[PDB]
Formats: sequence, structure tokens, C-alpha cells
Amino acid sequence: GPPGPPGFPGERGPPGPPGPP
Amino acid sequence: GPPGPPGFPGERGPPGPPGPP
Amino acid sequence: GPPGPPGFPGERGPPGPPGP
Repeated sequence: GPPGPPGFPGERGPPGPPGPP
Repeated sequence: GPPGPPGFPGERGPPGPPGPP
Repeated sequence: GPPGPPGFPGERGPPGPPGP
């Protein structure tokens, strides 16, 4: 048969690194 | 034939950008 | 039929905290 539907999106990424001084 | 099952979940998103100065 | 393709990537992370 035909392929199933696409899976769900992943979760959100982690916070970025601290900013420069 | 019947369509297949849903796909695997997406991967986690990328890390965020650097914070402000 | 075969399983569907994997999902799309998640949301971009939040910006980082202010620098020193």
C-alpha cells in the first residue's frame, strides 16, 4: 500500500549561549 | 492496499542564537 | 503500506541570556 503520513514535528531546541560581555 | 502508519517523530530543534551583549 | 517519513525538526531554541 501507499506510505503513511509524515510524523509529527520535533520539540523545541535548547536556549542559546550567553551573550558576549 | 491500506496506507501505512504515521512516520517517526521529527528531531529536536536547533539551539537558539547567542544572547544580547 | 510502509510507514510514513520522519517528521520535521522542532522549533528553534530561545535566544541565550544577556552577556556579562
